[PDB]
Amino acid sequence: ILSTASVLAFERKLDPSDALMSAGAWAQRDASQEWPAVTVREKSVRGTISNRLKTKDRDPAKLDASIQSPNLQTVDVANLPSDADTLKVRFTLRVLGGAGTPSACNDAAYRDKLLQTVATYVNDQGFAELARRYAHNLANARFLWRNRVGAEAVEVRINHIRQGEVARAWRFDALAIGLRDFKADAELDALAELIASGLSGSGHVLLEVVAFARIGDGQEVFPSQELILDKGDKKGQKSKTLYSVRDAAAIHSQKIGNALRTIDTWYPDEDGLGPIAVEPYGSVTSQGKAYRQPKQKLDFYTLLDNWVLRDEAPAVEQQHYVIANLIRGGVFGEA
Amino acid sequence: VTDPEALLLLPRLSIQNANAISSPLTWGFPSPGAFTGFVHALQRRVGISLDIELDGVGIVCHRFEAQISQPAGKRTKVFNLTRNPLNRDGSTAAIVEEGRAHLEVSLLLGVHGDGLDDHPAQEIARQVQEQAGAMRLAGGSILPWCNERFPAPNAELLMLGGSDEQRRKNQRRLTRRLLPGFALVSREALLQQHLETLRTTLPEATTLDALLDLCRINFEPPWQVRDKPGWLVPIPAGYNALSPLYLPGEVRNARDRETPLRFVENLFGLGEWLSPHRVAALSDLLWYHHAEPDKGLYRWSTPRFV
RNA sequence: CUAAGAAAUUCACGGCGGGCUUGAUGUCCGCGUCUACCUGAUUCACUGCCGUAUAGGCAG
Repeated sequence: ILSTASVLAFERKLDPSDALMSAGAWAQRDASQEWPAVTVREKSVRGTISNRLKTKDRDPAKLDASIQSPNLQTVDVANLPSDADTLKVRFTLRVLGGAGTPSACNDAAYRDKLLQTVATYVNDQGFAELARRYAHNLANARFLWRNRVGAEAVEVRINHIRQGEVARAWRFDALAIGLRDFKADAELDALAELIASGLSGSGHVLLEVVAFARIGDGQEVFPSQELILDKGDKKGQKSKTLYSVRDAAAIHSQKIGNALRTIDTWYPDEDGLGPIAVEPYGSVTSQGKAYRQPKQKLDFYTLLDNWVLRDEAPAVEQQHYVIANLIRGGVFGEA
Repeated sequence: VTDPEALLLLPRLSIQNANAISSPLTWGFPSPGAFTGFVHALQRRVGISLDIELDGVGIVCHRFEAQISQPAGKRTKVFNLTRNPLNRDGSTAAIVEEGRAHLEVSLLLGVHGDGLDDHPAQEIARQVQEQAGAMRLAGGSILPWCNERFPAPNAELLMLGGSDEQRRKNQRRLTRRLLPGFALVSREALLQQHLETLRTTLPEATTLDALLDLCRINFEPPWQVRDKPGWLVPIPAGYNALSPLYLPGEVRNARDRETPLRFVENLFGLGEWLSPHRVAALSDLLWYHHAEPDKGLYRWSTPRFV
């Protein structure tokens, strides 16, 4: 009957490291191994109430009384030095093999059928499109996020590390490569071939990704913010806390992974957003809305179940979406 | 349970986000069960192909860093979390708190078999290194040291030296390699001795109170502090049986249907962090599995230490 | 076969108004630092000549 597995899990393929942030001057990007790190500092901010009022605080006397109480906060801030205009973001990326193999799965017939489905996908077209989109997300500085917004020029340098040295080196102009269009380029095709060979291999392929963004002299950079629950303590806390590994501002690994996963342009809604991160039930945290709802037949679980159990193979784009979810991983399976 | 013919020093491994939730009652460094399971996975993946056996692990913790913060006005600590993806209805999911930490460790793997004579030591050490370079140690990825000043090579040393002086020099140089760190050992005998001392101090005292007393900072009036022999962390010592051993197909929603499943619960023991110079041989730091499936007691420990 | 497997914290912010720290003061008596050494190991790979020569020889 080929019942679906009660416990299903997939290992996270294509896992990056923390994006270390460092600062320097442009046209010295080559000798950037000794660039000083960007440090997270402390500063005091005094604001004023600017949020919406609930029709009972709109009395002028209460508003003036609440303004007369100073609103003080302590925030973590990261800045470029007052003589450095370039932010260097460096992280390491492992492209693991055994991409379609589940990490944990109950039913052995479901094992054979799922591995047969992945084998059909890989010998039909393989990871050609998926690794193309991942290499595009590497080539443009999507992992900088807000650091990519107002940069004069962004250059991404990607090096293949085989044993201890650069086997093959890439250099891209991130602002020329779009954040929503996946064209074809020769160096991009070479990077896609390397990533696809890493996904189809039995070991791993190591890449280091170094992006230089010309933010501005002494401007304010944006490391990943840390999620800390207040938990109803009586003392006032610092409102903003930035992430750092060793006295050096950094971006979270899952933030970089979410940036790399932004390849899904096949969701049923219109591509006004463009690509979105590959997730089950197509959730977008910034938009607060989950595309690929299960009421439509385009969510990951129903597509996978139709593909592997009832042999209802979806469209090629939906097959790419399902295999991209397999790359992403996750804990699956009903009770 | 056995004497290794050689020691395999996995070099400084940068572990990114390790599970800082070691046990239901302890936090911080990951459980030794994670390291023993990682070594067993190394044996299951590459150890069989090399005709060797990888049993025993030495944990040194060259660097530790947990993603924690201390709220203002509180002396305790909280764990920094991650923003999970939204639900299918666009709302924030319920937060499940997990602790994630940064490690830098080097592992001493006990090697015994015929592949040591069948293959060169550098070759098997290397192949184990690039096998471990695509794995996980405590739920976190392993950073493989690309484009730094110089990577640390893997080094396998046979314990059967040509002489006692040569063996002693090799042990001291291997200790010098993993110097900025602290070896992790288990202190079950010390915990029992302290429990007997506590029982002579006052009766009906359980070993949980002895374990708590050996880790807390005690203040005594004339105001002094009761000194501790070492670092004396509380560590999970294994798993104890909580249910009769079920057949592989009895338990619904198991990991597989080929392995028996038994419900367990954590066993908490005593551990110590100490400098590697204070051990007679580096093979005394190796952590081994001790299952004994008849009575439960699915334990990991480091025997032959003292 | 690792309390296994999975994860975007994030948008915005004026901390400043002002101020006499001054009064007085003994550091101090005493003291054995000795003894004994190869800097030098080829430690000046130097000056000139024949030859276009960095190729290669020769002179004290």
